[PDB]
Amino acid sequence: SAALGEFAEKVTGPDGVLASAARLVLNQLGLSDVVTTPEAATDAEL
Amino acid sequence: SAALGEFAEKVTGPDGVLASAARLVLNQLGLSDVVTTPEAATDAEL
Amino acid sequence: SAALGEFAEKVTGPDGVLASAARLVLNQLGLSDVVTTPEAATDAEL
Amino acid sequence: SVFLDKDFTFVVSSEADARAFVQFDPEHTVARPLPDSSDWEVTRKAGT
Repeated sequence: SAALGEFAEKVTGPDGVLASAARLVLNQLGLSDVVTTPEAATDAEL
Repeated sequence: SAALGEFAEKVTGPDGVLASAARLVLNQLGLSDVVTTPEAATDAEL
Repeated sequence: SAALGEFAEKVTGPDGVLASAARLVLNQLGLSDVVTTPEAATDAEL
Repeated sequence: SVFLDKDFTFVVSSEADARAFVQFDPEHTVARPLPDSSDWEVTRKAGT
């Protein structure tokens, strides 16, 4: 239907360029842990 | 001993750039199978 | 006939990126010389 | 049995299975809720 198929592949490439470069600068992705919300949820529960 | 330590890291990067780009052009690495040598070895055995 | 014409140009670019990067890592292309096959051909001839 | 030298790429898992993952590794594994799908991502660090 859409000729855009190769423009989907052209998105993937820079993502790899982005991801690889991000690891060099030590920018941390997937840092979300159990810290704030549940404590607030505990406070909101009380 | 050698200050070259970061020049080792600077080799790794383009290797990733090389490897990623090589997969796009479908250039096949690690293609060596059992084809020629053992047949020749079989012939050389006879 | 095919709109893919610019996708042919987009292949050429990374090839240059690939080739240039490959020379930096000293990965040698076009290394095939007369070594194995003709010796085997000589053996297969005998 | 092998020890992972560098962090493995994240994989999608259910909340029940991902919490289980944490019970083995826990210093060595990392799990998060995905807000939209409610499921969890499982990422094994180095040392797993």
